Amino acid sequence: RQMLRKATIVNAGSSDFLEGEQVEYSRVKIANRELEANGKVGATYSRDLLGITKASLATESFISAASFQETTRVLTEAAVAGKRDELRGLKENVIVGRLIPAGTGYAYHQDRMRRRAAG
Amino acid sequence: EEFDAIKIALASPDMIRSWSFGEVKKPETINYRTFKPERDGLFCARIFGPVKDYECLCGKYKRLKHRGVICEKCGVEVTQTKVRRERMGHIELASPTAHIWFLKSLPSRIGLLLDMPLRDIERVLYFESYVVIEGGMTNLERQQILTEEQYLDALEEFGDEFDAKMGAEAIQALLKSMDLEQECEQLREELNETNSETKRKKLTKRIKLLEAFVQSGNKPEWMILTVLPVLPPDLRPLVPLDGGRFATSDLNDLYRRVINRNNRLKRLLDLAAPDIIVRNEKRMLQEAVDALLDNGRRGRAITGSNKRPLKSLADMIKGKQGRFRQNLLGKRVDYSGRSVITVGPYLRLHQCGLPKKMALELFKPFIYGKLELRGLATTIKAAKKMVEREEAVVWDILDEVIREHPVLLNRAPTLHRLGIQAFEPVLIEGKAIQLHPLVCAAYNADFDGDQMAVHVPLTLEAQLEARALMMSTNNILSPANGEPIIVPS
Amino acid sequence: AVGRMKFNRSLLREEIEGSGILSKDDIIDVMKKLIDIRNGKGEVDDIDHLGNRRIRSVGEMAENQFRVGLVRVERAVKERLSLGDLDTLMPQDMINAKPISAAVKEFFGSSQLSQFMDQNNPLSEITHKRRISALGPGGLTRERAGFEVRDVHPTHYGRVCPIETPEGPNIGLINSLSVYAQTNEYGFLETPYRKVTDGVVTDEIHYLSAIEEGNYVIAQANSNLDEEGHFVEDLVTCRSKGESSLFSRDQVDYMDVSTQQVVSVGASLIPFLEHDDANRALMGANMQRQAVPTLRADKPLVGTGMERAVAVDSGVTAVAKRGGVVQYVDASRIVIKVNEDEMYPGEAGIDIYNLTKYTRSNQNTCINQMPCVSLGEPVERGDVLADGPSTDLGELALGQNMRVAFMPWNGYNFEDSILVSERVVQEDRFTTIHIQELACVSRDTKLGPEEITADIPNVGEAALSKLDESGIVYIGAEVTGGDILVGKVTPKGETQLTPEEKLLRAIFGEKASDVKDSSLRVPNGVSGTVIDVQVFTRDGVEKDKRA
Amino acid sequence: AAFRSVFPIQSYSGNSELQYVSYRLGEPVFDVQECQIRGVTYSAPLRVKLRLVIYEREAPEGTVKDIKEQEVYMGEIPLMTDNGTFVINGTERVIVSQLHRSPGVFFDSDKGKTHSSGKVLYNARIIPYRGSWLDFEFDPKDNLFVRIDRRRKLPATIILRALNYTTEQILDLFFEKVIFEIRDNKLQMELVPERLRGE
Amino acid sequence: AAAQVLSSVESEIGRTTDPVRMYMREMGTVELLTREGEIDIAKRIEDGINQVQCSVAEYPEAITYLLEQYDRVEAEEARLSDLITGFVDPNAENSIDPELAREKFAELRAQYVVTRDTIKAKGRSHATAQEEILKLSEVFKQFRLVPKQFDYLVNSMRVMMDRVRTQERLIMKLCVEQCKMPKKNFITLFTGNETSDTWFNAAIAMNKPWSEKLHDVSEEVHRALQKLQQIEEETGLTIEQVKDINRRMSIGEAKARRAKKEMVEANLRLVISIAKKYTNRGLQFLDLIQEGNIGLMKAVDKFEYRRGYKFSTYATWWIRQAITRSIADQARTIRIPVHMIETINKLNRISRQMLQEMGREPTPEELAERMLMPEDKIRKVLKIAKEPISMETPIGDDEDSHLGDFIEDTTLELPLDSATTESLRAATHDVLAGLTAREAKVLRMRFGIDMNTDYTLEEVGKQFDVTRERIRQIEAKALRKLRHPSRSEVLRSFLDD
Amino acid sequence: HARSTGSYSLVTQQPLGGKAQFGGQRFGEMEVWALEAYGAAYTLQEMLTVKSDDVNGRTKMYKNIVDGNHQMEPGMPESFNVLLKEIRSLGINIELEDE
DNA sequence: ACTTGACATCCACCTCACGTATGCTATAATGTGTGCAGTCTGACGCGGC
RNA sequence: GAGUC
Ligand SMILES: [Mg+2]
Ligand SMILES: [Zn+2]
Repeated sequence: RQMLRKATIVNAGSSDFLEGEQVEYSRVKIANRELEANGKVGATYSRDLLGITKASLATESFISAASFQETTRVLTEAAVAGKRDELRGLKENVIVGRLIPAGTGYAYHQDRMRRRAAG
Repeated sequence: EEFDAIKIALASPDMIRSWSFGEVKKPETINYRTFKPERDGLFCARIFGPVKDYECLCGKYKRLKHRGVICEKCGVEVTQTKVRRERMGHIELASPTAHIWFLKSLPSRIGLLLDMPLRDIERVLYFESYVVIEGGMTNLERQQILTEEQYLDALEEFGDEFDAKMGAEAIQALLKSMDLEQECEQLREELNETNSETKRKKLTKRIKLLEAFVQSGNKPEWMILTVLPVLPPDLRPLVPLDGGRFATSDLNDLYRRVINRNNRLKRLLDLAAPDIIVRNEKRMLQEAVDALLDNGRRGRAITGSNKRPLKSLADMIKGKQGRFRQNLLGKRVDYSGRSVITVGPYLRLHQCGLPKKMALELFKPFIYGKLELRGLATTIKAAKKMVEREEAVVWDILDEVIREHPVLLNRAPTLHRLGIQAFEPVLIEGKAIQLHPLVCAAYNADFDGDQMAVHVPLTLEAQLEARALMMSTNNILSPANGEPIIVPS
Repeated sequence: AVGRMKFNRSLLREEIEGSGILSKDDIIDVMKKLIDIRNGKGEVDDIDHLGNRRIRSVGEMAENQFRVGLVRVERAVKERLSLGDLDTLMPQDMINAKPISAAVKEFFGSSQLSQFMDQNNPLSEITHKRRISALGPGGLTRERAGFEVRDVHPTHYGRVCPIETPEGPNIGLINSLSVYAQTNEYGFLETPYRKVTDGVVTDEIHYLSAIEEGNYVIAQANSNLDEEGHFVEDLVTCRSKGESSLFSRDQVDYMDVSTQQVVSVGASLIPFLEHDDANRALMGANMQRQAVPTLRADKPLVGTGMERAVAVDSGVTAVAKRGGVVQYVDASRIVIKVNEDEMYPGEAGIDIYNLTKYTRSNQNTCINQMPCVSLGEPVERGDVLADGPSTDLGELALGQNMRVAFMPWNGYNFEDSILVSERVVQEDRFTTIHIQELACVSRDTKLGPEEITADIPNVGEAALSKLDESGIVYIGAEVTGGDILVGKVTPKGETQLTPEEKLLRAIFGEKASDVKDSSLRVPNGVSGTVIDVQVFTRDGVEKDKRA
Repeated sequence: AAFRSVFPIQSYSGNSELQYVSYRLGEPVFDVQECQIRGVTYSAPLRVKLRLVIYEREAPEGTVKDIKEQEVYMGEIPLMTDNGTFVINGTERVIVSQLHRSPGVFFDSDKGKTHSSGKVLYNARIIPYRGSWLDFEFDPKDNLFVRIDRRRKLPATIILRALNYTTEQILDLFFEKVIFEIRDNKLQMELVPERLRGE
Repeated sequence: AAAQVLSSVESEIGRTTDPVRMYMREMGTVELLTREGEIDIAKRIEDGINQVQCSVAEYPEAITYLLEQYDRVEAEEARLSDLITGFVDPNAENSIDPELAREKFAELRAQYVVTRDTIKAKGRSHATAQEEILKLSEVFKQFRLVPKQFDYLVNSMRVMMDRVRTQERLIMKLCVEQCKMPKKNFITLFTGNETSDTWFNAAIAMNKPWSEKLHDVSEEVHRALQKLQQIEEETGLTIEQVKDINRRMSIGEAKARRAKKEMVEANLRLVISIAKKYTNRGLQFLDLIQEGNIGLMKAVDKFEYRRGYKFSTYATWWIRQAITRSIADQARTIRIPVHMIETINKLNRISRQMLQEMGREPTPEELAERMLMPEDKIRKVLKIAKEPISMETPIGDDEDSHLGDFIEDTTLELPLDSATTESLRAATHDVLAGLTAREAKVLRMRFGIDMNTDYTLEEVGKQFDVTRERIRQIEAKALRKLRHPSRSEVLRSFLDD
Repeated sequence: HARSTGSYSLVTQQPLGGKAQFGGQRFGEMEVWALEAYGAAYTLQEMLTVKSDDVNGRTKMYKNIVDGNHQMEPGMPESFNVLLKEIRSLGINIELEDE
């Protein structure tokens, strides 16, 4: 399931899709449900396979990616894009000395999540 | 300071000016006799902060009574030394140098934005050939390479509208002038027609860079550096070995030679030197900056006084011995001990034999605390002296703290989650730790000199998680197979 | 000489020696042999052949590093030879020493092939001295090393013992020389063999190199010998050209001297090697190397006979130069009166052996010699006179022998855990001797002269009582963790105390001078007996009474 | 060995020369045990007899002008013990024997080794005691390249050009010439039978 | 036949990153014309300098300036040093005797007065007055000013040109960028009249309804002409001659700049050789040769062709000097001044002598004697000698430790230590409450206890009401109180700190 | 060997290495991973902060433990600040977003 | 309980001596001096050919 | 350098 994490779009909805752009499989399913129930332009997609290294390098978190390998290249990617890391995953929190979003920390972590919902 | 999210973007020279608290003009560190920092030097307290807590340079203003009092003579703020961990300095280079990472690291953002291969830019920067910035004259266009002989035979006839130059300065200029918006549109139309499939992939790549650049709000000219920020001094410290000898960071060497060359630059600018020596000096300028950032990525690696590589800033980050893998994903830890493993037949499943002297040290603080509650220790100083004198009542109370305190056992390798497990430790004299036979399989441990570590969950929550989630007794089934793991042999 | 010989033998030439520089014909002819092999006239030489690998001893290493000092000195020499005046200036004013001594200290001091001797035991020392490394300058790296080179090459037979190498990453890199094996002139390993003349096994010994070995047909040591003449069996068991099998008597060219010639020294000491898998065999040899001498030497009851030779060669014992009769025996000196037969008409016939007693080895081990013979006793040339620590009368005594029983105990012997008797403690067997070196260092700073005194802030007379005049431990003192050995004081800077500490100073009224306690203390956990103390005064400063 | 390799050391002008006679090992300045005690390296003095000879410029090569000679001190050379150990700043050290690939010629084949094709790649390696290294290998299409100081690959033939061989001498020494007589309109080769070998 | 070879070899340059190779190649273009090749350009230097000095002579403020500066120093009694040592320095083609100075200045003042009355008479430079003006210009030329004060004099002209250019640049931006008036028309009128405003309205007199709507900024436009016209008053130089002098003085200066470059180039090769003689793993190649370059610059500037001696000999010393002084300056992490440096030189060079003569290491005593100074300074210099060591030096025989992994920080106290700190303060305040009101407050402020500021005994006395010594006796009393073991049972555990 | 609290590392401010220095033992990636698999956040955070680079945190927690509290009170890894500043020095702007 | 008088101790602030910075040395010297150690593994992705 | 799997 982690290896099938990302997908490539053949055809836009109303969003920033377009030809050949690669985004997370979950975000694409998001568009699906919203659009189809309301109508709007659909997206044809192909499911993409990424082994290990690739999948790791494609994750949301550049802290995760930068922590893995290829520090040099990672930094240039991210710096250029102006990328913003919201600190969703494990390793991210780990390095900041924050409580994990799992186990013990899931109860308290959903607490913090609803604190971000309240403005 | 409680934060939600962190952003990373191309830095601007002017932002470096904001962080920076002063310009580091001299290569020197400190005075040999009076071990104070020199003037505008690398460890200058005027810029980076005072070395000693609440005490300025010349020693007029000591004491807590003074905060923020900025010494008239020396110009140092009187405050926490801690600031030297965080205040940055700055260096004005007179020659805008290119950023090596943006060039020599593949594929290279500069090259991709300019649609220019490596050698072209190289020969430009190194002053091997000239390049066309922009011509009102239709004769030549953007990104035209010319030799020394071609520049003169072409400048003879025309001029005026004709702009061409050499080096990082020229590339900076070409970066400011280029229209990102326009070029997006250009490439879109090319792609809309004949799309040689392979060529088309590259066309997509270039357009994505461009849009990413304009959405991020980063300006291309930032790839060329005018101001260099300087690291806080405590992070590149200079200290005396006990034997009288001194150790300093390699960054300080590179920094020093950076400053040296930059100062000679200023000198030779003032002199209006022949441009041959000028270019030569600017090449060295770039050498030192690029060696600073990433040494050896420029080809010729600077060596230390031995032959071994000088270790650059980038190297400190990236290596496995760099900060990520040595200091970030793993670290040195308090409240841990270790030694050889030996059998405990009488031990019940949730128990482990814990050598006296080890445990004694392990639980030092808890000891002190409960010593003061029962009044058995007048204060903490007396409690220390009590512990050192090793009285039998000490052990009685230690045992009481240790009661229902579960401690953690670890063996390398930590293959799966059961490489670490919690036990109720029970004190035994002797220097080896005793383990339950049943759990040997899980650790892949055996008695012929293997060494294991022990750690203390310190908080109430720690103790909780240890006894509940990590306890030997709670985890019998393998995370791997559905089967029992802790099994006789 | 080396390059030249092997080169000329690669292309099938005749001259053994040559000049250093490459003559042009050589180059052409090799390209010929390349083109040959591409067509199929000749075939390929192997990287790992023992004839294709050469060894560097001491002298050739020395040679090379000496040549380097010479090179730098040559720049200097030829330089100063032309400027100055030719007549009045002499050779002695010309000549520099710095770079010579520099080159030497680099070789000896900096080299990774130069290491701390392994002195755990005689075995470790003796073995370690004949270990052979594939690494170093002009030699193989970790990543540069695949399977081929680390694995077992057939040519290692009787030359390197196959089963003595560190476990882990260095495995395959470092190996022990086999027993009887030695280096020829060229730095190739040779092994001795017995000549077999038409079926009859002679007494004549011939050393062959790897190259020479590839040619001839040799019987194993285990083949049965017919009454110092021929062979037992009409069809006999041998090897040749790197493979093994059956041959008749008449075809028999050569033969092994002894079985032990395939084995290294450490491995030779393990007795029933025949019944031990090599996995554990290997481990066994390494274990021997990590063993420690107890005080008591108990002779190994189950040995290979090799224990006598091991002892003798280690050279940690005293051997008799001349033999004769023992005049004086001390646990410190052994003096021996020589046989009139052997005695030189030059000097007197009196041989002296001052024994070394109780010094510190590198690993914190003890070095203790015990005299073996008694007073007025007869000895001959090469008799064992005093033993090193792990040695009995003549023999290697790594340790001690005990009554062991194979069986389970109430889970005390689980996974190779050991149950031992209190009797071991009671009998003081396996009680290790350790000699650790502790140090104290007095310098001077900007903060003022550090010095050695008995005076220390806030300590009891407990510590004061165990110290001499100068702040020194007494000889024979029994000391534990936390105890102060040698007193040292260091000048402190400004004492800027928190306001609280300021008032308190005033209150109890002990001002305490601007000094820091720098004294050398016994590390905790360890404790024992100060046996001897040495001091090194400076040349400049005046001596202490202790001094 | 080292001495004769460099010596005798002749000056620029060709009139003054330095000659080597012979060497002497002194008795060790510091004994075994003592060096152990003070943290000294155990060593003997080396002293060598050297002679300065000066020719005249003007007289042809008349060594009749000036002859100066003496025994100079060239430093302390670390000595070996009776045990076969060495005294290095007050601690006992041992120099280990070192195996390497011996100088000479290595005829190496890459069986498979590289390629989808699985083509046979032959390489002879030139290993000196002292100096840079030489590699000759076969290109995939059987063309002969050199790696000089393993820098990169270029054509072997060029080297012989540097050694002043014309293309004609090259092919002479390598390949075997065949005499092709043209008489009238008939073309006749001087053929040896074992060249038809499977033709 | 030079640059076209650079091109063929640079074509082969497979991205040749080595700056070593690049520099050697480029300087390889420039050959060294020898013999009098150098002195060709030496001639041109002197001529350029003299021509701009003719400009200085022609400019009136030069003489006014000279006399004014002399008069400042001279007015303070009679100082020989300071500003008098900066100026004067007249070459003979010394400790300055006032006798010769008073004499040498005389004839210039004579000529000053004599050059006045003739100018005014009929014309500024009518025939005869042009002959006498030439005579005065030959008098000034006999002097050669010291470069320092000479630079300040050229800055009295150059800076004037910059004000001229700046003021015109302001006018041109305001007129051309805001309004729009042909610079072509500008030429004729600006040259023709200069002094009168006739041009302004003559231009507007050619109609062109754009010259009509100028009323709104008229008050600003011709008033800005004020600053330009004002510079004329201030200097009193006529526009025609201003032009001639600016351009031709620019001529003299440019001759020298374009020249020096030639000299530098032809001797680049000399720098290289000199540097590489001391390119001993002391600094580094590029560093040294750059410093060597600096030395060559010195040589070119101070060298006179008049000396009649070889260039190489003199320059050698300048470049060598640059190199030597520069290692001393930079190189080492701890900068070391010069006299210290040379003492070190002595050290190591005599080390070799003494090591060989005596047999072994040179002990401080014998060394002390042989170098002619006291033992004290020997040991001092000995330890100061050592350079900084690498922080990331691999002390791990296996890359286990970069020596940073040894480092312990005495600055940060232990949590154990912190425990000391906190408990002690707490205990102090607890017994503080046991003290009597005013007594407690006394001690509290005396020692800045719980009060950042510790007032000294007299300042405590100020706040209280005079008395100093009474507080010393309260001090003894408070001490007595706290010595009570019943109270200090808590204080007693810290008896061992 | 065993350590409660002792000498710390200069730059990163973690405990030094080995019995040699009276050092704290290194907790590696794999070992961390162990805690990760269980849900155990607090032990993790202990290892991350009060036991390593947070000076304020470790000191405060020591004395709270001695005051019979056993309360955690987390802080901020000093290694993290180290990290930040090195990124700034290499010329990249990275800043902590306010909520 | 508080001030005076006398002297004694200590911290500040200005002075004197050494430390620091720079300039000159004029036979002639001029593209040549460093420097070597990297290496071959090994399957791989990517870019370029 | 040596221990562990
Ligand atoms: Mg085991
Ligand atoms: Zn100050």
